[PDB]
Amino acid sequence: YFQSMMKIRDAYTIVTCPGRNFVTLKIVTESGTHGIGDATLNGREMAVAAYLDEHVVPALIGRDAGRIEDTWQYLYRGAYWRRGPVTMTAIAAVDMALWDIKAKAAGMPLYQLLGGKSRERVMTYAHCTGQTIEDCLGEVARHVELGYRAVRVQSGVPGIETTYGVAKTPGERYEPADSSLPAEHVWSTEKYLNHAPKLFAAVRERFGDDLHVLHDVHHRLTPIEAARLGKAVEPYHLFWLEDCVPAENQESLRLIREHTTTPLAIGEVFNSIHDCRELIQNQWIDYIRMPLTHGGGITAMRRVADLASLYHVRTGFHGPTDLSPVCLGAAIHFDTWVPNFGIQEHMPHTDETDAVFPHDYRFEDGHFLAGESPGHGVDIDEELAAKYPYERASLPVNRLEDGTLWHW
Amino acid sequence: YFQSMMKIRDAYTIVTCPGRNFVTLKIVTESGTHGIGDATLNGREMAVAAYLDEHVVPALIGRDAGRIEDTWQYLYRGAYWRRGPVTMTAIAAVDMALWDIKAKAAGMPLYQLLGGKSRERVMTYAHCTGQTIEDCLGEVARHVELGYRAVRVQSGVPGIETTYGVAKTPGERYEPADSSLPAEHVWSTEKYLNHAPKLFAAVRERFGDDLHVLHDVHHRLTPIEAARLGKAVEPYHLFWLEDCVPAENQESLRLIREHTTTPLAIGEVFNSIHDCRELIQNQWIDYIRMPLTHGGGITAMRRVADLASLYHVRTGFHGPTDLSPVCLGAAIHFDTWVPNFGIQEHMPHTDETDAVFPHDYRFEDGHFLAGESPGHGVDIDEELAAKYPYERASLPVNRLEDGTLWHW
Amino acid sequence: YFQSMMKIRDAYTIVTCPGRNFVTLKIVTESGTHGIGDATLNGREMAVAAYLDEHVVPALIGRDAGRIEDTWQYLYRGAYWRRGPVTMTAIAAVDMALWDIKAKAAGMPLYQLLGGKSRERVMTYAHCTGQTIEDCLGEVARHVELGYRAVRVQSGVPGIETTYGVAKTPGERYEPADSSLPAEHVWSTEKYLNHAPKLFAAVRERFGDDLHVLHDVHHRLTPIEAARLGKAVEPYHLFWLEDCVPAENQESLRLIREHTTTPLAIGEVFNSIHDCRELIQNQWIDYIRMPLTHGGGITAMRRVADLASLYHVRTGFHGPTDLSPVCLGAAIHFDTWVPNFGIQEHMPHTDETDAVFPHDYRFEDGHFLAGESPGHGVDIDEELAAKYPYERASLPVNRLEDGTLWHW
Amino acid sequence: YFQSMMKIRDAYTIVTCPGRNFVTLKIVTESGTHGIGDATLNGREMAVAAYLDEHVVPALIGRDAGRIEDTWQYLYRGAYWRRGPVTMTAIAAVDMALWDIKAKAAGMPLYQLLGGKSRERVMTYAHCTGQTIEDCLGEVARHVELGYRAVRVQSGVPGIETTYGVAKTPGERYEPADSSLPAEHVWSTEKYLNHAPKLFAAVRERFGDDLHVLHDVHHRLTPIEAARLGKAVEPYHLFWLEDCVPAENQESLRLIREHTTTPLAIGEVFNSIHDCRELIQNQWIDYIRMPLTHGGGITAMRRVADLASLYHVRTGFHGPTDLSPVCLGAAIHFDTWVPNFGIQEHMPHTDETDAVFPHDYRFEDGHFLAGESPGHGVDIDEELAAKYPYERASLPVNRLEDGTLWHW
Ligand SMILES: [Cl-]
Ligand SMILES: [Cl-]
Ligand code: NA
Ligand code: NA
Ligand code: NA
Ligand code: NA
Repeated sequence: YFQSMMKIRDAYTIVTCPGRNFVTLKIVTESGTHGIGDATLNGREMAVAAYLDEHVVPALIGRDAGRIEDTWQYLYRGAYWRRGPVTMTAIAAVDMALWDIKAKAAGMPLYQLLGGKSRERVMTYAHCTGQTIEDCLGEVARHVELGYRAVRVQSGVPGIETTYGVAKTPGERYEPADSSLPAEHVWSTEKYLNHAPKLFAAVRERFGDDLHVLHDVHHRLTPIEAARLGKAVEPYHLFWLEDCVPAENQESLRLIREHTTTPLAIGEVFNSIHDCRELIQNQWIDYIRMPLTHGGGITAMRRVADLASLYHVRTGFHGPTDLSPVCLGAAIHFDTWVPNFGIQEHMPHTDETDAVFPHDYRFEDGHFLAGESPGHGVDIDEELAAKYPYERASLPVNRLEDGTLWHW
Repeated sequence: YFQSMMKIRDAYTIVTCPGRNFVTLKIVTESGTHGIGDATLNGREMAVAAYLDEHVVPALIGRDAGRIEDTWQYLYRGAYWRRGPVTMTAIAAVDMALWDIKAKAAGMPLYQLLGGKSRERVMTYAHCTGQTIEDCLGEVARHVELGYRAVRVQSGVPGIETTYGVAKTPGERYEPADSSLPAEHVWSTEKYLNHAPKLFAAVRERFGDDLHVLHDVHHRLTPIEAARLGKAVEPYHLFWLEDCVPAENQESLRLIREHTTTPLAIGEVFNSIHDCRELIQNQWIDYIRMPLTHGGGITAMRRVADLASLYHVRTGFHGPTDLSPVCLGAAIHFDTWVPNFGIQEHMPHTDETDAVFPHDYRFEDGHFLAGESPGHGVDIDEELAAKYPYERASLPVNRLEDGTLWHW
Repeated sequence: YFQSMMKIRDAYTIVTCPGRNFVTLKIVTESGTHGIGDATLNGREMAVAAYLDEHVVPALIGRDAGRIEDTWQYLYRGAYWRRGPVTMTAIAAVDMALWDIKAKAAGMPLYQLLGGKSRERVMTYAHCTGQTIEDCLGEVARHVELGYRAVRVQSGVPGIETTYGVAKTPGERYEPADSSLPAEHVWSTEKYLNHAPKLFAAVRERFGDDLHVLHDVHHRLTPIEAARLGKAVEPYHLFWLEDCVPAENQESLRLIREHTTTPLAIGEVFNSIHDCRELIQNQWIDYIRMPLTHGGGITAMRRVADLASLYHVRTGFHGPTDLSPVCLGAAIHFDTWVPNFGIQEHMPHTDETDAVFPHDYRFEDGHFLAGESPGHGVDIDEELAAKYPYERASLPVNRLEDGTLWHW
Repeated sequence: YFQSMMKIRDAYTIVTCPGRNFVTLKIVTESGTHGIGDATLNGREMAVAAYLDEHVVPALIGRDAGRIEDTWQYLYRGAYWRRGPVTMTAIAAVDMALWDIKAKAAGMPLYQLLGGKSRERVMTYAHCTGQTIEDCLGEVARHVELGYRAVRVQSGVPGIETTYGVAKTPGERYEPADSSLPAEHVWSTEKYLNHAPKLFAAVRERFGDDLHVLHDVHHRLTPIEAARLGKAVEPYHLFWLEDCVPAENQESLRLIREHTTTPLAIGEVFNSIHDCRELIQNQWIDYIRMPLTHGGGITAMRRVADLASLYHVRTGFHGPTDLSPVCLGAAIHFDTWVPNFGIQEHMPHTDETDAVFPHDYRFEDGHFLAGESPGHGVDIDEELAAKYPYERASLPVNRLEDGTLWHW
């Protein structure tokens, strides 16, 4: 009976823009029980939608939803063309939806299914950003009042019009995919390297040593430049220095690790354990940032987290607005169970987004609390979602001062 | 309500000898739901019984049985003294019992909880043993008739009174822990190395190429000797050559791997991922043999299997009579889910043992079929168990012809 | 004037099924000169179509088509999510179209633009397949008569219903994407390993030593199994043994290379130099198989070929029916220039496909001859393409005899 | 027709001394279209002239000038004796001339042929030199006024009569090949190591942090001495520290890289990718300095630049007066296309030299702008060249204070 009940009756995607674009996969079993999974890939959303709609969804009909592992392998190996952002996001969406269903069928919140809670709450960090160091400091003050124990700090660089994590116009909400076609930013590494240490010095001067302070380099340096920055910020004891260098070549982290004791984080642009196996095994990083939606879902990320744990590496899930509350809820469940949890990024969604994706995770005093509802605790209001049609938005590109297409 | 229901009400060990010694841990929740886990460590049984009774059991009372991960870490890290056969067997017993409870609470057979089935049945191998090559061949014929697709072959060595996997007296059941104090066997490596290839040649001559043929070297060689044996048996295409050399020093496998393409298996004497991380990552073995009871249970073995999968290594759980049907049932569930399954060893328990541990796993046509009952599908009949009091039995020791204490 | 003339006026995809699905990108400059690039990703075609239509195409309008390098980096880095089959196929399509335009603007066939011809013709291999070894031998005889100097041989395995490269029904054309949803094949490694050497032995017996003989293992083995096969086929001196093992973990090739001198080829499932940098630098392969359409186009594949050349590795472009004549024409141009050319796969397209994509490359006496028309020498007949609507077709999946989802 | 037109009609060298010696190769096709390439090897000029005149030129007559790759391999492999400064400079001259012809035939400036522009202008550095630190500072001030964003600084060492990059007599133009036979300089490493940091400290004090500051160690240190210097100048954040140690043994860079985060540049004395493959792959340098004339031309340097790009290494072409405007023009084209451009050295030629080699590259506000004329945009006025006969000039040698022949 349970098998017939777990047979997939229907599966389909939902595309909505309640503040920004989200793509969601819904899987409905013969029992009526459904699961949903995040399928949002910022700036390439419709590639994943088509991957799902045309190629994956039709193969899901009639399958046993209880066979999570088999389905993961069927889609991963069966695609023939393996790994990649579009590929692994589609697989993650299916996987997340199937774990949602399994937890509902078991009558348990997801964290219970994974092995139970390892912690009573989930520490987060907030994005503190400003045009000037002082503007950023004001935001740090604000978030400490909200109870955040950890903050990521980003401020504008003098001589540079636009830099990562800083809004074009003060007060306004930072949402990077801000244009139909990519905005074009200009970059100077040398000016940034001379300025960045001043920001952390100021944070420590005003806020002291107890605050966890994070910084995202956002792919812009070469290894020896990142080594230099790491050394320069050692006195400020950062929680992490993130995305120092593009790391398709994983050996790129070696020179940084050999030259600094500033902790390193990487991985939000990764989608496979094969993108980071060497980074982990060689102890070149301290935190792995690959999130559920882009990293092949729960099934794959359990394996990544477990590999990390052998080398003292901790989880630091990417948590921007462009991963939906479906991912965030599942992530908080995962974060609640995983032994080697590090931190959870929190970039709050719009009220409109929260309304479209009702959920039972809570934020209190700087931390997340996992929901107790069976499933990952998130759902989608299809009627409300239909009120916000897709609107194309691309991520910016970054060029050097001479026009060289660089890393954003 | 569910939390109060999952609080541990009672926990205790049961020691029974229905043909041979088994130690079992039972954990009972406030709800009345119980779980059991195998705690049998052959020839050192009472060390684990005491580890549990005096040190672990009292700390379990009042704990939330749903917190599998936290309990595993609490016992593993909290012991202060980490790893080891007594230590990890006690932890495995707790872990297996807690997964049993979790599956019962979820109303699912264990394999469903792990991620669902990856296969429709679980291939096994049988022990085919004989005094002479011909005696062994008779046993191979017999087991093929029973539907086994895979056989482990062991035969006596001329000039050697006693060798591994061969009974002292024909027909009689091989049960290695055959004496109160250790029996003393005599060994000659050179005679074995000259004889062993003749056994495999004979198996191939009589049975052809389709049969999977396994052999256990049982720790007796040095690396270059195992390399020689591996090369000599290449024409017979063994499924694996197992336990070639003692491997506390994991580098011991290197020379074998560099010199032969005969597949290698190791790990029944291991208890930690730290015993085999390097063997796996360096691709020095093809099959990892560490079983649930001795390898820290489901929680730990999922991590071992997942690490193995990155390097094409497959599972080959040790499955002797000295792991109870509790372990075997849990193993069959694990085997049913795990993507990188290789084979399951089958050394059938006595009828008396099967009666003491009722179970829902089935053997059909050379394969195991996972049970469908919630839990791992095994229980223990305490009243029947009480009829078979513990009887001390030790594993043999092996000496060279000059009296040197060697490896059994 | 030339700049205004090279400004992109229009860009769009064309989807057609003249025997099987192809997706093509067309870019039209203000001058009227257009270029086309292959964007076909077998079994996931619409993912690439959407990636292009919704995200890439709109950003191409108004760009200078002459800026090939800048565009490649703009799309590769600017996507933020880097590498992957959908991603790199879209980029390849743009790149191929821009090189087509550049060659037309220069009034030269593509090979001239790349550095001129290094050879007078391009050696190919044909697919020789059969149910039995004898059936395969008949096909070898047939293709030798056509002038092929090199043949890939595949035959059915006894005890196995379906194997790679062998049609379900004799005589009929092998086209793997044969079903709307994936067909399900069954596999036995052990039966294949025992049979495969017999095929090569028979080819050498009937055809002698001068013929180049290739074989595709098609991802089905573990490293030590591939090592065994490599050793077993050494006496038959294969041109290559292809795709021995799945290689997301590039270290997977190490054991094979250490144990056999049979030449190794890999890479048709790769899309990035980062998928194979280590395979090349460690000299673990002899031929790199990644083709233009899937490997990021001319711009990226020049870099891959050049890296290969430092380590004596040669090109062996994947050339199945599911890369369009657009790719094949561009490939023949590339093959004509590249110093370290190895061989070009030839799986002839249908007449209907050849009609839809008129081209000036020629096949004569077992070899390709590059076209002399400016561009890569291929075009698309949009009117004729419109007569063959898309029809969904997926690649098969492969399961072991126990049902384990394996590698097809 | 195009083939007959591209057949080489004539080829010859031109030797001229309009301020210093240059050797140029001219290749004339049947169409009348010609190309030129730089063949200048400072202090050994006539070795290359003879290599070309007697051995290469006669083999060029009748060849198809369009076959750039084939010609490169024909000369590189066909020489039998491979690599080396005389050898690779001759090959570069041919290669540069053939790319000039190809671009003219395509009706495009060279950068368009290479893949189009990656940047709008090419950043340079100037040589700022002085007897004293103050003299050097005056030159820095002067060049900043001219718009240079980057300066190389060299000053005399107290207790040392002569050092690299400093003229014997103030104001006068530095042209190292200053004598018929080698001048003999005296060197003290210890005095230099104690003085050099004072120069950079002074530059930072007077000019601040925005200026890019470079320094050429010019081969004089051992690895641990260079490590010491690198560490000592970290506070001054140099753009690069160049040629720290002689690097025929590429491992020489290891100790420097392990001990300092000052960026490293090397390669002006190299002529082959085989001189620097390991330096690049091990990430021991940040900038590769090998230029077109000495590094086998465009064909070879594209491959070097591409290898560098995999490891974040950028181009920093050697650009002294002893590479002719032919090389500089080709270099600016290359610099305009190459993604991983770092900087272009600018040591301005004499007016007489500029007159002999008319060109369309421009210098504006510290940067080069590529020409737009088909070809590399440089030509040679043979009539004017004939007015300046060759005059032998050798590079200096450097001895330690005890007379030991050292590295200049
Ligand atoms: Cl112990
Ligand atoms: Cl992808
Ligand atoms: Na980041
Ligand atoms: Na064993
Ligand atoms: Na293949
Ligand atoms: Na230098």
